[PDB]
Amino acid sequence: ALNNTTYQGSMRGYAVTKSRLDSFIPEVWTGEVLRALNQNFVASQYVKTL
Amino acid sequence: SIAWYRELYGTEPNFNYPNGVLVPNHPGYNQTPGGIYLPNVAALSGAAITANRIHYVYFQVAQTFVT
Repeated sequence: ALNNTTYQGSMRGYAVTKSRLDSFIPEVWTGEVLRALNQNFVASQYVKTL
Repeated sequence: SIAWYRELYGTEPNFNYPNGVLVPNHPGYNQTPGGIYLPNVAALSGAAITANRIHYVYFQVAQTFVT
């Protein structure tokens, strides 16, 4: 159980976390596009075409 | 003089930078069954409470307490 508070720590101040790099982490447009699902058109093949 | 501490305990006392940081707010709880520990109250005399109302009173459990 590492819960003893009588010893001295070695971390003071602030750390450069991902939350402090808000201006340096961008949004990415990978170029992929989400198409809609296509249907099946088959009726035209079962009709007398002229 | 802190010389008595080593005689009584066998180890040197531990002074931390904020004096009183490790001091608990309660001396300790006697866990012998059948005992009652009261909260911080000013006068233990009778008074009539208002019905259909919850009365909330602070209780500081400064150390682990089995109740």
